Amino acid sequence: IPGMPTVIPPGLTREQERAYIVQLQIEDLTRKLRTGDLGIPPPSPEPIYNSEGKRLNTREFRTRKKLEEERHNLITEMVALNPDFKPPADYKP
Repeated sequence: IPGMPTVIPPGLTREQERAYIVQLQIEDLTRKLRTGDLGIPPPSPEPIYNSEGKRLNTREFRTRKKLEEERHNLITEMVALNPDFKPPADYKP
């Protein structure tokens, strides 16, 4: 079983159709940042530390940094796609 598909609702225009999927991904990236331990497994670069020997780059750190980046780019894409869309307060164009 390949898994559950993502379904774009019918009757939408082409623009609204790209908007839907981008908006659905934004909500999805936000949900991951707001919930769950991202330290969990989904590759491993050289470790990096502060002055106390505490590791700075972990799965949890790199992943979160990565999702935050992706969410930011998506929000940027949405703005180009939807002039009437207003980015969240935390957004910084």
